[PDB]
Formats: sequence, C-alpha cells, structure tokens
Amino acid sequence: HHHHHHYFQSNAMAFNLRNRNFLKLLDFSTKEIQFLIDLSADLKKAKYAGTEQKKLLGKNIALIFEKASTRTRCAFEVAAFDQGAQVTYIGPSGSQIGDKESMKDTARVLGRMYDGIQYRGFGQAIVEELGAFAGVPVWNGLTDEFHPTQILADFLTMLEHSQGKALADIQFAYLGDARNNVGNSLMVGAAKMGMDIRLVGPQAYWPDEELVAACQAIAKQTGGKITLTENVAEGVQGCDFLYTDVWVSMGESPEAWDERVALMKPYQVNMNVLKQTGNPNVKFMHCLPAFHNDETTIGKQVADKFGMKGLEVTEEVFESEHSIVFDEAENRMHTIKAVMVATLGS
Amino acid sequence: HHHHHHYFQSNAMAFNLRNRNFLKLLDFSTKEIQFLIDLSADLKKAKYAGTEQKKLLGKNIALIFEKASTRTRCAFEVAAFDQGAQVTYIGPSGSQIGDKESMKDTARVLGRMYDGIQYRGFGQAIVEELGAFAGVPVWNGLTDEFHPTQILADFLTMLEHSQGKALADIQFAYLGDARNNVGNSLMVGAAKMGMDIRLVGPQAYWPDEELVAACQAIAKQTGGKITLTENVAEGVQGCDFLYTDVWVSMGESPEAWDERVALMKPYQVNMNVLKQTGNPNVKFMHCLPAFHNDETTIGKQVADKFGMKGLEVTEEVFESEHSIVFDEAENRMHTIKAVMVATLGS
Amino acid sequence: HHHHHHYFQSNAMAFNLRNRNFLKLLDFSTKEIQFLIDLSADLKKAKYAGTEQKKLLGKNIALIFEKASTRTRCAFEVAAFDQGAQVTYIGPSGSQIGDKESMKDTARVLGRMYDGIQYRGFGQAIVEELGAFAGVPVWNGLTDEFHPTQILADFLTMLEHSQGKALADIQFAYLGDARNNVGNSLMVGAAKMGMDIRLVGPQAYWPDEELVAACQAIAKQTGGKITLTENVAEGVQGCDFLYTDVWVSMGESPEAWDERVALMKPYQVNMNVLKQTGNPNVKFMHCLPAFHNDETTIGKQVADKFGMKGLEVTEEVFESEHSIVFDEAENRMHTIKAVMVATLGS
Repeated sequence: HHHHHHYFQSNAMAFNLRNRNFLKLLDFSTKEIQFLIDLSADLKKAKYAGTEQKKLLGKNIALIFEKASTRTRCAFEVAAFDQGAQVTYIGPSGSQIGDKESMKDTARVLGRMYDGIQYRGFGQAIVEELGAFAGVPVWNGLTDEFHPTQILADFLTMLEHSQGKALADIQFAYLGDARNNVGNSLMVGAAKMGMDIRLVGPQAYWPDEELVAACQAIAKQTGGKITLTENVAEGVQGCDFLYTDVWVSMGESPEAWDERVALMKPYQVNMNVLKQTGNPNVKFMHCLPAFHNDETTIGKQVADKFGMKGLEVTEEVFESEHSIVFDEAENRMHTIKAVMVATLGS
Repeated sequence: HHHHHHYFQSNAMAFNLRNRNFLKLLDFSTKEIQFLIDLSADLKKAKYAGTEQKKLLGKNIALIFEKASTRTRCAFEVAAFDQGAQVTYIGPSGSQIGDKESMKDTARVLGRMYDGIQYRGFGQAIVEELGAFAGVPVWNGLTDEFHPTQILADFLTMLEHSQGKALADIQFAYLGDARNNVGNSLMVGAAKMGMDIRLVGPQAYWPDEELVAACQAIAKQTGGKITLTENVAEGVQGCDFLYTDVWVSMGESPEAWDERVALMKPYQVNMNVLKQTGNPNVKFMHCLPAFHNDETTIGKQVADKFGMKGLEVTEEVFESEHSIVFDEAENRMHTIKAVMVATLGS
Repeated sequence: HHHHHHYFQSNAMAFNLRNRNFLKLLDFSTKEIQFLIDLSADLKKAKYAGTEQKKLLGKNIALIFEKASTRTRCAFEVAAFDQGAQVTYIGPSGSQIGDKESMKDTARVLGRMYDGIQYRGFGQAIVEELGAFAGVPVWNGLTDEFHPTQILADFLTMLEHSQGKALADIQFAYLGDARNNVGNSLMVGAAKMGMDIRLVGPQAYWPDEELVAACQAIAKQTGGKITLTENVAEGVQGCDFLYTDVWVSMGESPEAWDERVALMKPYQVNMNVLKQTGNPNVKFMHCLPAFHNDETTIGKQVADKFGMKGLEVTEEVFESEHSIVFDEAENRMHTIKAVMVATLGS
C-alpha cells in the first residue's frame, strides 16, 4: 500500500560508492544519494519477498558506540545479519577515544581486524580521523554535527508515502530546535535533493549560519529551497510532511526547563498545526524517541509541572493516521543496509 | 543414562503454538506444556547426535535484559545459534523502559526489525504490553511474578531423572521463600501438569493467596495436588525431588539478615532433610546460583557471622550424588530452544 | 614483503593439542609453541588468499571479560567468526566471579552450554580452576601473572620481520616494568624457544625471582639466554627487536607519578636507545596501547607536568619505519585463531 517503485548508470554509482566512507551527506552528490535511497528500496523488497541476496557474506563489522543508542545499533545489526556479516558491538567504556589512546591508533588496529566500522559518538572531527586512518569503510552512526543515516531513512519514507512525487517535488517543515545533527542533515539532505525545506522555530536555534549559507549555495544549484522562520502559520503552509524531535534535555536544568518549555512550546506539532498546512494528506515524522504523552515517568512529571501531555508532539498526532513514525523507524535498517552493501558489498 | 524417551496430534500443537508469545505458564494447556517439554527432549537428542536441523535459519532475535542475567542470556544465545538465528543483546542501560519511552513505542520498533523478542525484567505488565504490541513472538525470560522457561527446564530434568514416571506421577517439595517468580511458576506448572507439589516454608512467604486459589482450581481439574505447610517433616515426606533457592537479598539489610536467616534457617535443605523424605533416590534441584558453601566472599562472611557454611543448601547436599542442579542448568537451553522453535520455527 | 614461510609430525601436534586449555606458555613444549606459531601463519595466508577453511563451524564460544579489553575481545571475535563459530560476550558485571558464586559452579554451567571458553581477568588461580572444571578448552586472554596469546602474536611478528632467522637465533630486549604478565610471558616464551632475552629496567621491577629461576632452568636446556640488567647501553646492544609497554598506572597516584616517571624515564625507548643497539634494522614492538605522544588528554597532561611528549616511547620512534606495532597488533587475531583451531578444531 505504501512503497517506492523505481542501465549503465546503475553500476556507474556502484563504482563511485565502492570503498567510500559515509560520514556526512555533504560528501555525496544528489545522484549518489538517490542511488542509496533506491538501493534501500530494493533491499527492502527483497527481504519481504524472502529473496534477499547476501552481499556481505564473510565480512566482520565493528560497531563503535561511545554513547549508547539501541535504535541505531539494532538497525546496523539486523542489516549486517541479513547480509551475512558478523558483528562486534563495542559500547560505552570507562574511557572515551582520545582520553588515553588516539583515534589514529584505534583506527589503525580495528582496520586490520574488521572489514567495515561504524562510529556513533562525539565530534565529526573524530569520525573524520577514523575515516582517514581505518583503511576500510567507516560509517557515521551519529556525531554532534551530523546524522546522515537517519535522513536516508526519512527521505525513503517520504518517497514511500507520496503518490508518485520525486524528492525534488516535496515540501516539508521541521519544527523545533534545528541547531543539531538532525536539523543539519535534514537541511543538507533537502538541499542536495532539490527539496523545499523550512526550519520552523526560534531564530537562536536555527542551524549554524555557515552551514545554512553552504546549503543555500547547493539549493540554488539543485533547484531546491531553504527558508528559516519563527512563524509557524507561514512555515507549515502547504507542506507534505511535518517533522520534529525532542527539544528538552534530560539533566540540565530545573528552571532551564521552565525556560526551554516556554520558548519551544509554540512549536509543538499538534492537530491545530497540521490543520494550518491546509493539506489533509499531511504526514507527521519524528526520528524518535518522542515525548508524546502522559505515560512515561518523565511524561507524568512534565504533566504535573507544565500541565502538558506531550512536549514536541501531542499523543493525538503521534497515534493519528497521519503518523508514519514507525515506517520511518523501520527504514533506518533498510537504508543502513544500503550504505553498507554499496560501500563494502561484494 | 538419564533421559526422556517419548501422529496428527504432534502437528496439532505445532499449529496452536505457532506465533504465540511465552509470557507465563498460565497461558498454556497441560498438553501444550507437555509438547514443549517433549520437543526439548528431541532438540537435545538431535544436538548430541550432531543431527540438529535448523528451524530458525535467517531469523534475528532481540534479547532485552533490563536486569542482567548471564545464565538466561547464554541459554537463549546458544539456543538461537544452534538453530541458525542471529542475536542482538540489549543489556541494562541508563534508563529503563518507561522512564522516558514507553513499551508501546519500544515494542513497535523492535517488532519491525526483529523476528522474535526476549524480555527479562520487571513487572509482568511490562512483558504483557510488549507481547500485545510487538507483533512477533515475545518470550518472558523472567518478570517479578513469573519465570516460565526455568520450570520447563525443571520438569524436563524431573522426567529425565525418573524411571518411567509421568509428571502426573511425581511428588516434590520446594523449601524456602516461595513468594516469587520461581515459586509461582513451579506451582502453576505443578498444577497444570497434575503433579503433587508442596511449598514448605513460613506462611508469610507462601505464594500470593489469589494465585494459590487459581492454581488449586486448576489442580482439581488435572488431578494434581497443592499443599502449603510450615512443617518440613510433613512436607518433604515421600518426595521424589527437593527444590530450593537463595532466600536472602544482596543489599538490604544488616540486621534484616539476622532476622531473615533466623526465619528461613529451619528450611535449609541438608542431608537431614533428604533423609526425612524416606526416599534414598531423592534428588535435589536448585535454579542457581546457590549459596551452598564457605568459599565465596559472601560465603566466608556468612560463615563468620552466623557460623553457617551454606544457607539454603549445604555443600554436602549440593555436591552429593542426589544433586542434579547442573543437568537442570543445561536444560534451560534445550527448553528455551523448544519455546523458540515451536513459536517461531519455520 | 614481510611474512613467515615454513609430515607425520604436523599431525602429531594436532593430537597433542586437541582438547587442551591454553592457560600459560609454561604448559607447552617448544615444538608445541612453534606449531601454534606455524599454524597462525597458515591461517593468516588462507584468510588473505580468500581460501580459509572453517574448522569451528557450529561451535559456540563464551568470552568472559571480568575486566574489559576491546583489543583482545575483537581478536577472539574476528577469529571465531572467520572460522564459523558464534560468540557470546560476557563483559564486566556488578559482581566478579567468586564474590557471590564460585568458578567451580560457573565453569560447570558454561561447560554444558559452550564448546570453548575464554577468560580475561584476575589471578591465574581463577583460570586454572575454570580450566579444571569447565570440561571444554579454556583459553587465558590475560591474568595478573600471564598473557600467553600476546606472546604468540609477538613471536610470529618477529619471525615475519626477520630474513630467515629462527626464534632460536633472535635477540631482543624488553625495556621498562617487566614484573607483570607481559614481562613474564615474554621471558617464558623466550626461554621455551631458545631466544636471547634481556629485561632492561629497575631491579625492583624485574620479574618474580622464582619465575626467573624457573625460566633459566628452561633456557639452559633450549640453548636460550636470559639476562636481567639496569644498564640500557649493555642491554639493548645488538638486539633485533626492542619492546616496551606503559609503566604508569591510571589512578594511583599524583606524586607516585612524579616518583614513577623519575624511576622509569631512563628506560623510555627513544631514537637514542635504538641507535645504542648498533643495528640499523632494529624494530620496535609494543603490546599497546602506548602513551607515545602529546595528543591524548593524559598526553597533554603528562606534557604540561613533566615536560615529556610520550612516556615509554617517543612519537618519533612509534611512527618510525622501525615500528611494527600494528603488524604485531593484527597478529593477535591470527595467533588466537591458531590456539582455538588447534585445541577445538574439528
């Protein structure tokens, strides 16, 4: 009911992508990105039909998580397993890479043992170094400034939930705190693919100024469009998809929450916000986890203190027919599989 | 030297059990339980003969442990591996399911990625929710109120150590603190299979009153018998197996131990207690780990403070010829394999 | 460019080694050790040629790490995977084996489930007990007093970086704190294989006196030679390889560092020390991780406090053409594979 139905150019990309790292969307062309998205669709159809061909048979993959994330971890594990690879999960330890041993040294050892490496952690500088010295494909599971795999999942999902529209024809808005890896990659992604993106939220939390200038140079070339606005009505108008993510921070701070909630509350995605799009076929997306209700411990707590049931999105929207968050969530795997098969596939 | 040697009904169960969750013994019929126990015996013989057929080939299984347990973990891993499945071990993290994200959301994501899920954690309410929303078989590795896999292992072991007696013909006593998952499942198990169980220990630690009433309604139908008594002599008389489990608690409390030890000490299984059964072929069982001696750190500590070498069971009994705790321990795997193959086997 | 090129005796060892544990080099003959080293070379050539035959297909291996060590962990995982085995990684938990449950009990349970077990932890007494009661091959990933796998890797590397010299013809020096597992195994290894070893460092940190006497009894028989000296000039003279390892301790103590650095500094391996060998083909080895520079956090910290850029070895030596630390690091895997295939290989 909801899927993406797509010569010498099929394997021209196979060549370009073989042995490449996957550190950030900025490192790829629009065609290369489309290819990964198309490949994901095949791998997905193959798995469902029970006709998936293993292209990573015999390969060993190291999964470095300096900061735990079950959801991205599973995406890689299941993707690897389906393809015949074996996995070694290296989770958070007492020391972080750099504290007492450098990436340069770490990269060089893992590279001798494994065929591919996944890193999920801190600064992009770190993965970039791992990428430079490992000698095997390195893939960014998430850094402070970027989160590429997520966006592949997001665009595949958008294509699957459109009736024959290309990414170049889609319009979408991201509401909330865009000054982060998700916000950044969604903008680069939107730019690279010639989409119409709108970052709706407080000016202080729009993405990096330099990054926006860089992404707008790209947009101009791909026929895409980027608009940054604090005005919800104007921002969500006519969009095909609405997207948000938790904008509070577990930990700091008691009153920083009073403050934070006050600043971000106007941007929660609620039914009222979907109605402002003037598009009844509008779909809601969220990278997850979402604080969409009154049932978690931190949810009852937010309810008692701010009288709110859900922060960035309401339970009504989250469990609505417009919500496609779980298709989106599943797509992390098919897209991550695409990245591995394309770069390391034999 | 010690094993279980057992039409249209063979596959009538195959049907009933396909796609089922395995949350508690209360959810199954006596025939269904017997089937799982019989299947385990085949899988065990197959592995030993080097003729095991993989019925989970290609399947990916998620192992959720909110509270670590190497012994149940290994049982699942080795069972999965022997059957051609791949495994993702998700151990204890900073937050527990519910603190900041609900099972409803968690279940729905894992269900899209994995083919089967194992949960080991807190309240039964939690696994039940996972079972309702995952969309794939869910198996209870242990909750506060039940521990079904353990009992399958226990009954298989009983059958293996009997000379042609059916579970319906066995008599056994559980000494100690029965107000817990092990005590509960042993009672439901005993009831479902028409056995003669006797919970020997302080009235305050007999199982839940409602549960006992429920299990006695069952017993009456299966021709089983449940008796709860504080009298050891009367309780262990004529039993085929004696069973116990640690009844102290690592942590709370310094004097709660003085108190606890004083209350439970009369129920330790010692040679004197086996002799009270009037049955020289009596066998001792223990789900493990057992504080059976003077060698562990907490063992020397208990020795210096209460002058005891072993709490719930004595070293002499534990290393005696009556002890079958390690066959019992191995059987966790064969029985867990049975549960997975029966519910997810293709 | 750098590799080791080597009847009824080929399989006479196959017999001797089948089902053996690998707890310490003291438990093996010089021929047995050479065999493991030779086997490693084949397994290495096979993997590179893409013609490796799986001799552990279907086997399940438990990896016990009471004290984390990614580098030895990966070595085992990749070795197991390449050979068709499955792995269960049991990392550091709340309690250590012995605190509340004995090895005797633990060994007996794992032995029923797994086909082979790896232990990395505390005292040798512990692995020895695991080795006695598991009933399946047990392998020492590292204990307080020994670290055998590392030395196999080290000797293979030495053979690979020699132009047709046997271990019996090599000369090497270990500079620093030799009173530990690495120092111990290097000495036993050197003795067993008839090498010329020299432990260069403070007399207080020479290996155990009894162990040295034991190793010298061996050396005398194999035509090897062991010399312990505080004199660097005299110690490194004419060596083929120089070897060191971090001699500080993360944690204790602020001034114990002032003290420690002052005592060990004269033994850092710097270009000046390589030149003292009078051998321009000299190669540097280090088990890793090494504090060889000014870039890690603890590195900038050591730079600001003692004005040093690198402790046991200088960046210049570590990244020099003499450094073979990464070939050495890779060889942990090929040698560990050898140990498993030889003992459990079918």
